[PDB]
Amino acid sequence: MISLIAALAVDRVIGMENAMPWNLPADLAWFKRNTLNKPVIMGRHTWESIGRPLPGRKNIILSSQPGTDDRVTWVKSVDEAIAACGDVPEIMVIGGGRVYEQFLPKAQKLYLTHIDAEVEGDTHFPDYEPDDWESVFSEFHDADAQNSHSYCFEILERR
Ligand SMILES: NC(=O)c1ccc[n+]([C@@H]2O[C@H](COP(=O)([O-])OP(=O)(O)OC[C@H]3O[C@@H](n4cnc5c(N)ncnc54)[C@H](OP(=O)(O)O)[C@@H]3O)[C@@H](O)[C@H]2O)c1
Ligand SMILES: Nc1nc(=O)c2nc(CNc3ccc(C(=O)N[C@@H](CCC(=O)O)C(=O)O)cc3)cnc2[nH]1
Ligand SMILES: [Mn+2]
Ligand SMILES: [Mn+2]
Repeated sequence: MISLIAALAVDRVIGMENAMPWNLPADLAWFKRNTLNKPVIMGRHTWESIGRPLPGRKNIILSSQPGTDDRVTWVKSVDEAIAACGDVPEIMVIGGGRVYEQFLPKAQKLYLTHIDAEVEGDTHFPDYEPDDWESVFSEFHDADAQNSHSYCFEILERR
């Protein structure tokens, strides 16, 4: 089973200049909660952005080129990335925009944070079809001294 996890600002912006232009500790904690002890698939730019392995997860990087760090696994296709996960209950696809586009059609589940922030972007989450997803969990948080925006954690299942 393949899931996508992402945080989306207004207009589905997910990134700018190979970074995420917000700072929400509670959302990173949610990300860690939902990915720990699961393989995480990411594109090379997202690998470069994160800048180091995500511990406690098998990190699988997509690139057409040979790999450049044996602390993670490198693969050259969607099919190869899936296979490299092995027999696991749930594969987490952790972006970025290009990778989300390719895994969206296979995904059974989306873990989306909706962040109340307007930000310029150069990368978006896919413009997916709302009707085809059932919201099964939704949890809103107001901003606080640690988190400058309000945000909502949503889980969607493919209908
Ligand atoms: N807000 C969020 O939840 C979130 C999550 C993740 C990332 N981001 C942000 O998104 C941005 C990065 O996204 P992006 O769309 O620019 O890049 P990306 O999807 O992370 O990486 C794209 C790259 O992955 C490789 N790739 C992808 N599909 C492949 C395939 N089928 N076969 C082989 N290689 C493949 C290619 O590497 P090669 O060029 O080496 O072939 C490609 O150029 C950053 O701003 C980042 O901070 C945000
Ligand atoms: N909901 C969500 N939020 C994100 O920030 C997010 N980020 C990515 C990709 N980028 C990143 C960037 C940093 C870390 C990170 O440093 N996480 C650590 C620390 C977690 C924490 O501080 O609580 C981790 O161990 O997961 C993870 C993913 C993909 N999906 C997401 N999904
Ligand atoms: Mn805001
Ligand atoms: Mn919804």
